[PDB]
Amino acid sequence: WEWNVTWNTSNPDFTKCFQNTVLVWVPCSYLWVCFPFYFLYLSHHDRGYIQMTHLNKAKTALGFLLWIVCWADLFYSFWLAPVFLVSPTLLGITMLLATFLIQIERRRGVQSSGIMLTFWLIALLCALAILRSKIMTAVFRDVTFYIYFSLVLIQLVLSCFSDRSPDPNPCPESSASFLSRITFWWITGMMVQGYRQPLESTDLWSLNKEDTSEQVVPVLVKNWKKECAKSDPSLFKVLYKTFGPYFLMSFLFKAVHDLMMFAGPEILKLLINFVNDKKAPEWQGYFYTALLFISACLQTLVLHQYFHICFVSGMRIKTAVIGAVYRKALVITNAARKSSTVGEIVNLMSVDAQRFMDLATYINMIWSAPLQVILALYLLWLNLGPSVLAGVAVMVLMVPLNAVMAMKTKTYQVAHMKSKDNRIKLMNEILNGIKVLKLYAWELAFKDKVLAIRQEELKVLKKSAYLAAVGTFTWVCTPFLVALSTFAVYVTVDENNILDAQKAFVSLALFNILRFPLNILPMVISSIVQASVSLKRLRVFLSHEDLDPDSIQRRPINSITVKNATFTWARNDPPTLHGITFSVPEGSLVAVVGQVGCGKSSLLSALLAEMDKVEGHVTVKGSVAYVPQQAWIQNISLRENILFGRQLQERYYKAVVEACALLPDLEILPSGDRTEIGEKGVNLSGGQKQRVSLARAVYCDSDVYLLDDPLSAVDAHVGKHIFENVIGPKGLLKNKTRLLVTHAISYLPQMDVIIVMSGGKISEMGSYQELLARDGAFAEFLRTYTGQVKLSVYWDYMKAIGLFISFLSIFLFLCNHVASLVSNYWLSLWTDDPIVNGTQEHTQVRLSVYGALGISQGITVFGYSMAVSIGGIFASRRLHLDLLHNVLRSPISFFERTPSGNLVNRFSKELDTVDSMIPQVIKMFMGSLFNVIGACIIILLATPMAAVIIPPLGLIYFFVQRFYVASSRQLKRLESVSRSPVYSHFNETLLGVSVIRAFEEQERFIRQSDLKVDENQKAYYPSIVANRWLAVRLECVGNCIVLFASLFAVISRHSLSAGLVGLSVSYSLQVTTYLNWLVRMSSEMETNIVAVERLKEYSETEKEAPWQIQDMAPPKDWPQVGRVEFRDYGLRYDLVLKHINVTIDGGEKVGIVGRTGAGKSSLTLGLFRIKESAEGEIIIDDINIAKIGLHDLRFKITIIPQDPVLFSGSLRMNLDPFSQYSDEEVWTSLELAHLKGFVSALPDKLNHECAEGGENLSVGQRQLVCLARALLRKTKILVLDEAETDDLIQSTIRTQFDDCTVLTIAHRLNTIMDYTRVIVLDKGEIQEWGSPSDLL
Ligand SMILES: N[C@@H](CCC(=O)N[C@@H](CSSC[C@H](NC(=O)CC[C@H](N)C(=O)O)C(=O)NCC(=O)O)C(=O)NCC(=O)O)C(=O)O
Repeated sequence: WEWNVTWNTSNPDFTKCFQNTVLVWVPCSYLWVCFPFYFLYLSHHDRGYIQMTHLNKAKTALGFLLWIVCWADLFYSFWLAPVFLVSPTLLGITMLLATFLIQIERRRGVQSSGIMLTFWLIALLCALAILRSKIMTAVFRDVTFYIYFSLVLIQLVLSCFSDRSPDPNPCPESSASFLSRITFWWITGMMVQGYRQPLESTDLWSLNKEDTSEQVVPVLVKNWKKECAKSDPSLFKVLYKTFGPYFLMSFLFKAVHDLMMFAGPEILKLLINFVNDKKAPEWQGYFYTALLFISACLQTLVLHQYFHICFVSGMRIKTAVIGAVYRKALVITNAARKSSTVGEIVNLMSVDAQRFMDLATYINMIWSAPLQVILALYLLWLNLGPSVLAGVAVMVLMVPLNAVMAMKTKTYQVAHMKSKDNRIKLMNEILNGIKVLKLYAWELAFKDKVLAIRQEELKVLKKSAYLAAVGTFTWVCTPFLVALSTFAVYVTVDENNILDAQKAFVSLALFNILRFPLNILPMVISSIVQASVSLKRLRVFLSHEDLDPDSIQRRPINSITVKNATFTWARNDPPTLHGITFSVPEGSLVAVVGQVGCGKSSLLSALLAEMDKVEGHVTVKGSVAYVPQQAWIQNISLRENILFGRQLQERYYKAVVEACALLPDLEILPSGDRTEIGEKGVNLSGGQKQRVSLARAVYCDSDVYLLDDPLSAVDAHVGKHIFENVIGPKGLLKNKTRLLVTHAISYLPQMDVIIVMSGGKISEMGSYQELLARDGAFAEFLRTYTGQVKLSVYWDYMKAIGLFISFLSIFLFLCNHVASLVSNYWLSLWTDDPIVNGTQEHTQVRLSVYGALGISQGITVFGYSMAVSIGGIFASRRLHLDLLHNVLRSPISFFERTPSGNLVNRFSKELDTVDSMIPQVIKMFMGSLFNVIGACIIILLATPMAAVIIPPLGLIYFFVQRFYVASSRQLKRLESVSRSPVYSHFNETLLGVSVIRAFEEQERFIRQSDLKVDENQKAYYPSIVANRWLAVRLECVGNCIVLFASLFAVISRHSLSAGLVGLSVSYSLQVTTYLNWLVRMSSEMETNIVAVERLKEYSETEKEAPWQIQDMAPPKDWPQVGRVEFRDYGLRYDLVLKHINVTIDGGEKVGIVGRTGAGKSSLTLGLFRIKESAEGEIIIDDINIAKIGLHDLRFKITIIPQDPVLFSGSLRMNLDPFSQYSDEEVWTSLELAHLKGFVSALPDKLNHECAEGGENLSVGQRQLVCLARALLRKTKILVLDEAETDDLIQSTIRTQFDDCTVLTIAHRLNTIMDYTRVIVLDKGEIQEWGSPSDLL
C-alpha cells in the first residue's frame, strides 16, 4: 500500500497485496461477526420452514460450487506466497457458512434475507475492485477469480427474489422482500389506490399477527402478575422486560445513523480540499462525490428503520396499555374505584396511553443528542481553534431558555385547556335549552358570556404566541448564532487564524446538524417528565385490590344460601349487612323489605360478589340475572340491548317484549326495537330503561334473578302488568328463583318468602300470611305507610387573518430567507479573499457585515413568528364570533335538522385546530418551502449546469407528493374516527361493570374492546408507514441532488474558486431534511384548512327575521291591553295550524284544549314567531307581529314552558341574564313566587350556583324559578304550558296575573275549567270558541 498507484495516479489501482488481503477479509469477516448474532433472530423469531423450491436449491448448489472453486485455489497453491494459502481457505470457509446460512434460513422460514443480501453486495463490490485490477493487469489463478465473480453475481441476483411462503388484505409486511421492506414499496399499492378512489375501512389490511391485541395484552398481563407475585411493584420494570427486546434494535439503527450523518461534513471537507488543491487527479472528486451519495442515502435507509421500530413499539405499548387497563377495570373492587373518577379512568387511555406512544418516537434520543453534540464538538474543535467554547457558550445559554419556555407553556397550556373545557359545557347548555333561550330572547345575553370566556382563553393563547415565537427563533437562528459566535471569536482572537471554506462551510454543515439535537432535547426532557406522572397513574390503577373470585360460591345446577354472612362496602368501613342468614329454595319468589338505607340493594350486591365479604358463606346456585336499580343501557339498538349478545329467538323475544309492556315504547320509538337507545342515541325515560333492563334479564334466561327494584319508575298499572307476566308465579318465570327488592305492598301477598330487614340485619323473615300473623317487624313495616381542498378556503383564512398581517408575514419571512442566502454568500466571499501576509485584510468589515446580516435575521424570524400567531388569534376570534352569531341568529328548525353533536364538535374540535394547529403548521410549511427554494437557488446559481436535474426530480416530487396527500388525508381521518369509539366503549363498560360481572359476559366485552382498538391500529399503522414511504422516496431526491450539486462542482472545478462548492454542498445537505417536511406539512395543512370551511358552513343558511327592525319598532308600552287576534292564521310544519280566526280580549283568561297532534303548542310558537306564518296576520292590539323584530315581541311576551330550563350560574342570572331589573324587583318577584323562604336559605343569597339544568334544585323549585322569571318580566301577554307543586303554580298564576292576558295549554282539564273562553283544537281547526259554561 503506497500512494503512488492508489491515490496520486490517474488510474486508481489497488495494490496486489491489498487486493488479496483486505478486499477478501471484508466480506468473509462480515458474515463471521453477523453469523452468531443472526442465530438469536433466527431462533427467537420462527415462521415454519419453506418448501423445497428450485430457487432455494439453486442458491445452495451455487454455494457448494463457490466453496469448491475457492478451495480449488488452495489446491493449485498446494501444487509460495503466504497469502495464497490463508485467503482461499478463509474464503471457502466463510462460503461454507453462507450456504449453511441459506439452508438454516430455509429451515427457519425467512422468504427474503437482509444479511444474505448485504453480504453478497459487499462481496460483489470487493470482487469488482479486484476484477477491474485483474482486467487492467492483462489464466492460472485469474480464471478462478472470474468464475468466483460470476457465481457471486448470480448468487446476488438470486438473493433478491423472495422465496415461497411457509382473511384477505393480509399485511404485505409478511410477504415483502427485504429490498422492498427498506424502501417500503409494499404500501405503494395503497398509495395509488389512495388517489384514484377514496379509502374506506373495508380496504385497510388486517393487522399483522404480532401487533394484534391478543398477542401483546396477555404478555403484559403475565409480566405484571409476575411482578406483583414478586411484590414495590414497578411498571417501568415490567414495561422494560416486555417492550425492551424489540426497542433494543433501535439503538443499533440510531448509532449507525449518527455516525453516518457526520460523514457528510467530513467528505465535504475532503471535497473542499480537492477543489482548492489543484493538479490533483480528477477521478478523486468523482470518488468523493460518490461517497456523498452512498453514505447519505444509506443514512436514510438506516434512519427510516429506527423510526419504524420506535413507532411500532409505541403502538404496541398503546395497544397493551389499553387492554391491560380494560382487563383490570372489570375486577377492581368498588371501594377502590370510588377513589378514581369515571372520566379519569378513561383518561388512562385517552391521554395517558397516548403519551407513551408520543414519547416512544424520541425517547431514544436522550443519549443520541448528547452523542451528536459531543461528536460534533470534537469534529469542529479540530476544524477551527478553541473558539468552540464560544459556540458552546451560545449552546449553554440556549438550552436552558428552551427548557424554561417549555415548562412555562405546559402550565398555561393546561390553563388554556381548562378554559376551553369550561366554555364547552356552557356551549352544551346553549344547545340544550335553545328553545326556551330563544323564547325569552336570551341569545344576546349568553353570547356575551361565551365571548367573555373566549377572551379569557384568548389572552392565554396570546401569551403562548410569545413563547412559540422564541421557540421558532431558537429552532431557526441557533445554528447561525453558534456559527457567528465561533467565527467571531476565532477570526479576532489573533492574526494567524484565518477562515477558509474547509474551516467555514464544514463547520456550517456541523452547526446545521447540531441544530436538531439541541432544540429537541428540551422537548424530550419535558415529555419524559410528563410521562413520569402518567406512569405513576398507570401503576396506581394497575396495583388496586382485585375482586375475590371465590367469595361467593357459584355452584352449577337451597338455590341461594347465606349463613352468618357480614359484608362491607370497603375494607375499613363498618359492615352494611350484619349477620345475614337466609335460604331461598329453587323457583321461589322472595321480596326484600325495609326502609330507605336499610340494606336491601346491598343484599343483591352481596349475592353478586360486589360487596366486600368480611365473613360468612354464600352459595348462589346457577346463573344470575341482575336487574340493577340504576338501569344500564348500551348504546346499541334496543334489540341488542334485550338480546345482550345472545342468539335471537323470535318467539322468546316476542314473548319477552310485551310481557314487560315494551310494545307501546317500541311503537313510540322511531325505528321500533332497532332504534339506537342510550345516551348518544334517543333518550329514554327511566321507566322505559327499567323495562329494557328487565327484558334483557328475562331473555338471558337465568335460574336466579336479582331484581333490585325493577318497578321503581314504572307506573302502577304497568308495574302490576309486569309483575303479572314476568315476576308473578303465573308469569313467564314460573320455574325461576326470583329475589326482588321492593318497597311496594301491592304484590307482597303473592310473594312466597318475605325477607324483611332493618339496619342491615335479618329481621324475622317469613311468608306474608305468617309474618302478618306474627304481628312484629313486618306489621310495623306495613303500618309505616372527499376531494382536493379548494384554494378559496385558503383565501377565506387569509381574509379572516387580515390582509395586512398576511402580507407582512410573507414579506418579512422572505426577508429572512433573503438575508440568509446573502449572509452565506457573504461567507463565500469571505472564504475567497487573498491571504497576503497571512492575514485577512478585510476581516473587520466582513465580520461586521456578516454579524449585521445575521442580526437582521434575528429580527425577521421573530417578526414572522409574531405575525402568524397574532394573526392566528385574530382569525380565531373573528371565526368564533361569526360562527356564534350565525348559530344564534338562526331558527329552531335546523336545530332539529342539524344534530347537536355536529355543532358541539364544531365549537370544540374545529376551533381547536384553527387557533392551536394551523398557526404552527403554516409556520413550518412556509418555513420549509423557501428553505428548499432558497437552497435550490444557491445550488443552481453556483453551478448553472445543475438545472437539467430539476425536470426529472420535479416529476418524482410531484407524483410522490400527490399520492401521499391523496392517501394520507384519509388514513388519519379513518384513524381519528375509530379512536373515540374505544374510549366510548370503555366508558360504557365502566358504567355497567356490575351488570357485566353478573351476566358473566366479561369475555365478549373484553374481545369487543380489543377488536375496537385493533380497528384503530388498522388505520394507525398505515399512517405511520406512509410517513416512512414519503420520507424515504423524497430523501433520495434530496440525496441525488447532493450528488449532482457536487458532481457539477467537480467537473467544473477550474471555473470555480473553492468558495461555491462548499456552499452548494452544504446547502444541498440540509435539503434532505427540509424536503420531507415541506410535503408532510403540505398534507397536514390541507386537513387543517378544511376546519375553516367547516367553521364557515353555517354562514350560508336561512336565518330568523331581524331581532330589531328599528324602522317599525313598537312603543314602550306595546301590549297596551294585550288584545290578541289570530286573523286567518296558518302555520306550515301539511298545515298543523289552519283557518284560525280567534280574538282574545285584553286581560281575558283564555285556555287551549286539544289532544295530541292538535295545534295547541304550535299556537304558542305562532305568538313568539318561532316558525314564520305560512298564511296569517296575528296582530297584538293595533300592531302586526310579523312586522315587529323578534327580540321586541319576545321581550314583550312571556312563556312558561313544559320543562323550565335552569342555566348554569347564579339564580339572579337565571332570572335576569341582562341584570336589567333591580335587586328589589328580583326580591319582590321571588317572594311573589312562593320562593322567598327557599331563596333566602342558600348561603350565596341570590348567587346560588345551580348546576347544569338545576340538578341540585328540585323540579318544583325550577318550575317556580321559571314562574319568577315570568313574573319579573312584567308583561301583559303570558303563555302557560302545563304537563305536586301544581296547586302552588296554579294559585300563583291565578293570584296577580289576572291583569294580564294569559293563554294556557294544559293536558289536564281540571285547571283549564277555571279559565273562561276555552278554545278547543281538533286538528288545527277551531272546534269550539266560547266560555266553558257554553262548552257544557
Ligand atoms: N438528527 C436527527 C434527525 C431527525 C430526522 O431527520 N427526522 C426528524 C424530522 S424533523 S421533526 C422536528 C419538528 N420541529 C419543528 O419543525 C418545529 C420547529 C419550531 N417549533 C417552529 O415552529 O418553527 C417536530 O417537532 N417534530 C415532531 C412532530 O413530528 O410533531 C423527525 O424527528 N422525524 C419525525 C417523523 O418523521 O415522524 C436524528 O438523530 O435522527
